[PDB]
Amino acid sequence: EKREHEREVIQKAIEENNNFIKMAKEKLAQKMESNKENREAHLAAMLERLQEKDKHAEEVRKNKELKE
Amino acid sequence: REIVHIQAGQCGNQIGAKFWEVISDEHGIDPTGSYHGDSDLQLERINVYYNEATGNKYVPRAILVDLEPGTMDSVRSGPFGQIFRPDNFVFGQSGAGNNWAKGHYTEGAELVDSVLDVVRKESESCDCLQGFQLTHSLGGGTGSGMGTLLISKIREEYPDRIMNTFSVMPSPKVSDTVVEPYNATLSVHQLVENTDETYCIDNEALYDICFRTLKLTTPTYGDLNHLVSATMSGVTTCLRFPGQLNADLRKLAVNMVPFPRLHFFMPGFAPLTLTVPELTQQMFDSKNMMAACDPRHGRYLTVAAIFRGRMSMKEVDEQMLNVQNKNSSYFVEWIPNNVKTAVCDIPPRGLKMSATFIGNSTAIQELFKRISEQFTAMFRRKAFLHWYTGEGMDEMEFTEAESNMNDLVSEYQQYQDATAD
Amino acid sequence: MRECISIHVGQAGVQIGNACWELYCLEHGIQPDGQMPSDKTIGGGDDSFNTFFSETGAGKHVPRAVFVDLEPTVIDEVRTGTYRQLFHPEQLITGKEDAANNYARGHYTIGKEIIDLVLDRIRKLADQCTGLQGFLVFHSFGGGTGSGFTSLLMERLSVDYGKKSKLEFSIYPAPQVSTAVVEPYNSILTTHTTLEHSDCAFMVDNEAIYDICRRNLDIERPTYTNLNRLISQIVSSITASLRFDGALNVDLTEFQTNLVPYPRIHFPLATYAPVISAEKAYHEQLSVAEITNACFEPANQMVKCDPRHGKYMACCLLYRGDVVPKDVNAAIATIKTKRSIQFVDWCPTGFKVGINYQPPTVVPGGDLAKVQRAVCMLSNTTAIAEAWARLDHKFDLMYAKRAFVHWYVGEGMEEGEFSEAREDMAALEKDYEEVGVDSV
Ligand SMILES: Nc1nc2c(ncn2[C@@H]2O[C@H](COP(=O)(O)OP(=O)(O)OP(=O)(O)O)[C@@H](O)[C@H]2O)c(=O)[nH]1
Ligand SMILES: Nc1nc2c(ncn2[C@@H]2O[C@H](COP(=O)(O)OP(=O)(O)O)[C@@H](O)[C@H]2O)c(=O)[nH]1
Ligand SMILES: [Ca+2]
Ligand SMILES: [Ca+2]
Ligand SMILES: [Cl-]
Ligand SMILES: [Mg+2]
Repeated sequence: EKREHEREVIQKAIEENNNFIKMAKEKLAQKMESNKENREAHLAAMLERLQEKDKHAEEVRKNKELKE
Repeated sequence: REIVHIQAGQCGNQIGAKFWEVISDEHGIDPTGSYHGDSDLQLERINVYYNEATGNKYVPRAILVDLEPGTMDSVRSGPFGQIFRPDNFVFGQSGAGNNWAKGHYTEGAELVDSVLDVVRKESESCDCLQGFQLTHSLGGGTGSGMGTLLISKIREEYPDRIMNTFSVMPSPKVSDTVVEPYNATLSVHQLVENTDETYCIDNEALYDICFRTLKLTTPTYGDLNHLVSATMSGVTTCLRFPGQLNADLRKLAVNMVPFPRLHFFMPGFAPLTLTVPELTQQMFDSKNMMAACDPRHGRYLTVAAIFRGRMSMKEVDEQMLNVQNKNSSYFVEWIPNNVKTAVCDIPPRGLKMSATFIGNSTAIQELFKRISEQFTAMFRRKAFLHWYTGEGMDEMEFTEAESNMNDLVSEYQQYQDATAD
Repeated sequence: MRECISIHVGQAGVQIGNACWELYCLEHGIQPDGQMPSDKTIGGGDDSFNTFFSETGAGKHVPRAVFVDLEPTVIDEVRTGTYRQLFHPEQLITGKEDAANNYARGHYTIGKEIIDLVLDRIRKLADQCTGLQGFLVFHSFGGGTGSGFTSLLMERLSVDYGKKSKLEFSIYPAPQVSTAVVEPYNSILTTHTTLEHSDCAFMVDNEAIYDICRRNLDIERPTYTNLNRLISQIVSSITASLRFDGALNVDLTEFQTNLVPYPRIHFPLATYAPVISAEKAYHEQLSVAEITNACFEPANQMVKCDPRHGKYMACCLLYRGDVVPKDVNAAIATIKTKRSIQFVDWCPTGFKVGINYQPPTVVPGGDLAKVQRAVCMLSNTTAIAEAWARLDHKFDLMYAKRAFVHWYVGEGMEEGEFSEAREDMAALEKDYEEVGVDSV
């Protein structure tokens, strides 16, 4: 019974170390993915606003063109 | 690392030429592009503003833009005119007639792609571009309208780079052109959205300095641009020489801009033509600000101070702590340690010591209030609007620019009123 | 066997590494070209100094160290400086664009582009070890690289080496030499993210070092060089047990056993003595009693706080030089009867003592006097939470208005990370209160 308990203790140490490594890996993957998504979203919104500005400039030149 | 410099319009090109003359002298570059300095400190970060070409020649990473050839022809004939890359001159013939709409939507829109070709060519040969600095005025047509259009286009192509402007504010004291409040409000509307940091070079302040302080009865544009060049050298010292603090545009922006829209800086210089206490006191003096605002009418969000010359760093630290402790009411208490100080051993030309001040103060709302008052006085009577509606613009655009600038002022007021408790 | 790998991250980490490795070479008789005439085993060995230096067949002793920075100007001075021959080029890793004092850029935007290369070079060092004991990570709290890239590296190191020991030397921000307003943000973010992955962290308050230099060395305006030479003396005191042998030499891990009662309570307060100018040291021999007394004067601490208004959970004295146990015991006896040393009721009040016989060395042209004996005290005191309190207060002042937060959000961070890190810091302050409360 003592031998069985010894095997159990060492297996539990291995399991806890492996689970630490696993949860660290997964949290880091989640953080990097969420961060990539957020930064790409901000850049996309910025470029969309700039394209709306370009569209408005097109509209302005049109409005001048039909003023003649 | 590398900064790309663009100067647009008459004012933009004149103050840019003076800037290049001043910093070429500081870095030991002669008008032919050859180095003849005496300190390796001059060359350590020379690559920030200069490309290196064959024969160990140094060529400004500079792009010269205008809708008329005159000012750029005079630049090419100026003292350092031959130092610029000839292909980096991009000019049209139509002119802008002091019309923001012509600069932004029509004539400038026709010219902007050939400017972008040169911008792209300069950026592609950058080891690691930090971003761009633009010199222009807000009162004219080319600088104002086409500069803001260029800012938007460049931001479209380089969204993760820092956009920095030196923007000259109009004043009845200097120019009589009546549509300048329109041009300036339309420009500020763009800058609030598409620049990361903007040095407000207020022509009102330059005039008042030359008149009251320098005793120049009839100040010329030369006299104003002398102040502008000294201030620009001051504010770019940390970018141009080895150093710890605000050594690149992004670190400067991170230190100076607590909220994205509040990025309009009040520059100051001392001495206006000796001891460290005198330098510090004068650099915080309203009479030394290049924006016509009294800082004691508002609160400082962030400040950067640059001391140049051989002086006691202990005394510099003591005096900066002294001014902060003795004027704490004027620094927001919810941004701890918001004053950063750099010291460069190399003084500007002709001086043994100098100090340059960069303040993000809520008092800049006095500048924007002045511009808004002059704008509204004309807009409520719809004066001269046909110059703009004739280019395809809508009155709604004027209303929106007015609204946005009023919002900016109210935001400065909100953070001036904010309290820690 | 028992190798330690040093990783120096950012400007502060790299320059402190510069000072530390120069001091190590002086302490071991290693020339700038890596040669060590006194080492008679060429190309290998299991001497004590081999915990920190590997050996080439040509006789060069190479630091088990990686230097990492996201911009190249600081490591370029290593590449061109005095000890350039010491390192292999692959140990000095640089990017082109720094993190601009932005934790988010150090951890995510820029850091992600160099992290795999850094881990690869660290693996190359680890494969040379027959019995790696762990890592020593040098970094600032305030810098973008020092905070964010350090946090990224620590997470990745936990993944690549499990529970293998990781110690920090962390530069705590001080307004006298700080370069960023957002340094409180960066400090709290990196402390939160690193807390689970660090086994022991030695905080160095730049203000404390600054004041020690001004007061004890009469330096009017201390530079990073002054600060780093002092800091390297403290680091050398801490690593001397790993780098030298002796019969009274107690291992750092054995000190660590006493210094970390709870995994989160792993921030020892370091105190170092003596810090004296050569002009004052001349004809003034400082005794074991004098330097041991100096260990309990707050003015000599690496972190500003008042242990006299806190409780001790551990007290370690690390002597180097001409020191014997009889004199140590006499001085400790004197101090107990005379000082405000209050322990928590669940810990023994003894002092753990280690003595390394090899005397302290000073870098030529430095400010520190060469002394015959010195001591570094590592104590676990609840007072260290004062530094967390100051940092958290500055954080709260700025975050209540969301000042500068847009710079982080723009790089992909969320406000929730700010609030989560701040809650972790609040829980840490609570932990330090709880460990100090008496039992019932
Ligand atoms: N003691 C000491 N502190 C330093 C040193 N260099 C920088 N620091 C401190 O570290 C903080 C700034 O962080 P840095 O290490 O310079 O920034 P970084 O790691 O290069 O990160 P980046 O933002 O990408 O440049 C400030 O608090 C400085 O006071 C140094 O050599 N010695
Ligand atoms: N400080 C300074 N201000 C100028 C200069 N030139 C023009 N300004 C101002 O700039 C405004 C007109 O802008 P301008 O550049 O001349 O028009 P543009 O060439 O079409 O862009 C007016 O308010 C002028 O007072 C100059 O050389 N120095
Ligand atoms: Ca004009
Ligand atoms: Ca050997
Ligand atoms: Cl020393
Ligand atoms: Mg750095």
